[PDB]
Amino acid sequence: LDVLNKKYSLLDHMQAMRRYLLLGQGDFIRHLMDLLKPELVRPATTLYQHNLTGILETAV
Amino acid sequence: REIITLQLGQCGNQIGFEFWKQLCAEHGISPEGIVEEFATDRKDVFFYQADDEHYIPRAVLLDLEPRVIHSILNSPYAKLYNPENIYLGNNWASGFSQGEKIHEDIFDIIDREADGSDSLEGFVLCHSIAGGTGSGLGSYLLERLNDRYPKKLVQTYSVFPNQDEDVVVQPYNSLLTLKRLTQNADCVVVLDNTALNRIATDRLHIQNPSFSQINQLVSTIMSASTTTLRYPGYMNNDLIGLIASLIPTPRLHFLMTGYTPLTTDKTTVLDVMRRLLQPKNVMVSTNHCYIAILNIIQGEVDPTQVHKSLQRIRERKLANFIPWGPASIQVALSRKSPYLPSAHRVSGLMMANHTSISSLFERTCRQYDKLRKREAFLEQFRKEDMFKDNFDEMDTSREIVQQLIDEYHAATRPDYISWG
Amino acid sequence: REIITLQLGQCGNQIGFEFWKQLCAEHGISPEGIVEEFATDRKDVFFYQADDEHYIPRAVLLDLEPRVIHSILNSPYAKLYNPENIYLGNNWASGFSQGEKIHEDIFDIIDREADGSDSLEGFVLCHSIAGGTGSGLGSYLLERLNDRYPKKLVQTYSVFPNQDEDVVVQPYNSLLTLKRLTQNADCVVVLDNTALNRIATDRLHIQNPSFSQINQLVSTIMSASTTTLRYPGYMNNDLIGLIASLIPTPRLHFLMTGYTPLTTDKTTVLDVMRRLLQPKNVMVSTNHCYIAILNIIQGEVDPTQVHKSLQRIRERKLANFIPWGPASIQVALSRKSPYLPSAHRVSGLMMANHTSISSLFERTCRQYDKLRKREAFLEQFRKEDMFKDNFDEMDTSREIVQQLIDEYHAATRPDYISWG
Repeated sequence: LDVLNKKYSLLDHMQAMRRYLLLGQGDFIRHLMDLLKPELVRPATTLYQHNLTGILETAV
Repeated sequence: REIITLQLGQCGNQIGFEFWKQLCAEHGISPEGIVEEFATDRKDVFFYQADDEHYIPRAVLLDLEPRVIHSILNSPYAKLYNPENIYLGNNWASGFSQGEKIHEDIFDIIDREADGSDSLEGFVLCHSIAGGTGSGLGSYLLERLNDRYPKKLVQTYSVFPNQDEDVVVQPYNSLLTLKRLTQNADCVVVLDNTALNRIATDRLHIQNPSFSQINQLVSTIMSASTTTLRYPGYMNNDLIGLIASLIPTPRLHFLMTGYTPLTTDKTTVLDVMRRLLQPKNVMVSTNHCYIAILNIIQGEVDPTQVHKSLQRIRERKLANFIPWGPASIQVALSRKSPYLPSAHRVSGLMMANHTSISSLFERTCRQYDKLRKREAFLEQFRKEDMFKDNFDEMDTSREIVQQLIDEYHAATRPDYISWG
Repeated sequence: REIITLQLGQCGNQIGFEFWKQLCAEHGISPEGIVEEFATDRKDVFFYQADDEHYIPRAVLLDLEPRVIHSILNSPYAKLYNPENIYLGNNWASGFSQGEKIHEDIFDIIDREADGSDSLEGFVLCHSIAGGTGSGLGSYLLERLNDRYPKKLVQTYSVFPNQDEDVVVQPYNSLLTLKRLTQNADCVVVLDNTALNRIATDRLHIQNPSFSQINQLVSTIMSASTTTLRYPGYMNNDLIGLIASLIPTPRLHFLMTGYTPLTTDKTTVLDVMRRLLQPKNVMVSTNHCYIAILNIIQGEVDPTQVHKSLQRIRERKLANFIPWGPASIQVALSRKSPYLPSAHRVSGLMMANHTSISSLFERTCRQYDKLRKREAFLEQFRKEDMFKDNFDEMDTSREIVQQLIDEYHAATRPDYISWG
């Protein structure tokens, strides 16, 4: 358990698994949804991931 | 988003200085602007991020004929802010006319600060109602701000002048200011002078130096009102999401505030909820009934106890309000700030819409009408004269505040499908 | 390839002297012509490789009635160049007529230098628009150079005369010069006198000695514009490959320049990109929109950060230009020079085509038309008289610059399939 939580930092994974993935932080999320308003309200048949990643970087 | 503060009036500039000093102490900020040595938390709303991480307060000080600004000038905290945002009669119409002729350069300063900010959310106002110079000019600026920016929010912190008398013309001035506040503001935070004075004489044994203490009180209240934004959680980390619950209708936008410790320098949340529902913890003065109540808690909280507390206080029915509809209490949680010693770390705030302030307004409506009827108290001021030779703007504001009191009393009834 | 420089006009000879002094200091060159003791880098464009490795500057100084050339003469840097390339009224037509009669020997000097050079790429011009003697003769030489060499490039560095007034006949002279610059030049680097003057009064506290500082500014800009050729990388190590991207159409060939440090005597590239897009770092003054933007960076750069910076600045949309087509920003990288102490080693340059200079031209078009309409400002100069008894060349240049402004405003529109 000692080597797993220091050399690979197992606990940081849980701490970032709530804050981000389970939407546990929300300073991030409200600005994220704000930037993703005009893009996601537009129909997603013409949506490709490269437009998401670049605005995601600014938001994070 | 990003909020700019405006401060005007002598007491307003006092509480603005105290508020900025309180946030500099609260966050990891030196009074030079430098980040502290031991500084996670957000300072990206009221503090510009400058070149040496200098959290320069996003504040615009408006004044005319400065006296207390000189005392601001010789201070170690005169290097935290003032990137030159400081710009140099006690009648409403006097301050209105003076603000009229210099509207352009101060609006240019506002646009300069808007350009300096990347985003914008709101202009929060430090105001003193019937403060002399603050009256009239503050109404003028409020009208200008609502005109130029129809996409932004306006919050007003102000005290209501009541000291049980003094000035025979101030109810006229406060009535005109209230007319402007009703129409040209989006949400109003109301404060009472005699109530805070009585609490200051209560918990302490002072009679004169009330200003120095009331600055602390309003600073604590305002910082508490912003803590969940300043210390990021995830419930209502925007102003607009918080304000949306508090305003049930655009005619009732006045908010009653409290503070759970009257002095905080290990009770549970159940006790202080019962304390907060007692009116001695409430700092703003048929049945008067709340429409909607919100509370914000910051301290050492167990998350199961808040649920069972809500159960028990709900069953005890200590919420002496009868609405006309489905509106209920709302809970919120915030973080206790570091670097500040706090005994009994549990501290709460309340934001509630209560009809009782109508009676206070009615007191002024009685007074002004009385002085209107005898007509020996308008005193024939000249600014009032060429601004309005017939003085029908006072009648207009009387009409509006009458409609406001009627809207209040229609809201008191168990149907609001009928209006007043 | 190999580029020869021509310098004429008092300010042009000033900045040529400063430029050559700056490159002698920049490279491992003594002011005698000798290579320094500690001298990898290319000096094979502007410096002839002489007998003792003497990097003799490939420069031709053109002057008439010399005054500042005497001050050039008594200098330790009068032994770096002058292998006898120096050859000894303030009207356009005066300088035109004087250059007309001695066109042959100066063209013989040009052919001599062309024979002395093994290869050839371009003649870069140091010019002062409406500098008196420089005006007219510079246009004449520009026409001659375009005539004799249809296979070479012409670059023009010049300042545009605006000091908010002075000379009542200079808009006529600058208009004729601009007509010649539009037709007889391949690419023009434009500079503004009042803008550089304002920046000099800004970052420093000078009011008179602006020349001595502006020499440094233009020298730094021009050397920065040539650094990737002088310090060999592999992107656009030819002039023509660099110029090809910058010119979107042969009618728009005026280039806006900046400089990222207003003073450089450890920020990242992301910050200074945001700085460079702010117009206070831009040194040349409906919506005005760029057509094509390029930037050149020289400093301590991490190669991953430039990619993510381009991502973030692209997403932030700080590029307030709307094109009519597909044209976008272009990045470039250069080497920081040795032997020069630089704090905040990151330094950048921008080359962008922007429509806003049309308005500046329009200012002159307004002025000249005004002085044409009143007709008390032509002053009846005799050189202007026998050169053109009817003064229809001014009408011709007015026609051309009107077409130019219309081409500008057609380029502002989101289609350039329509012309102006």
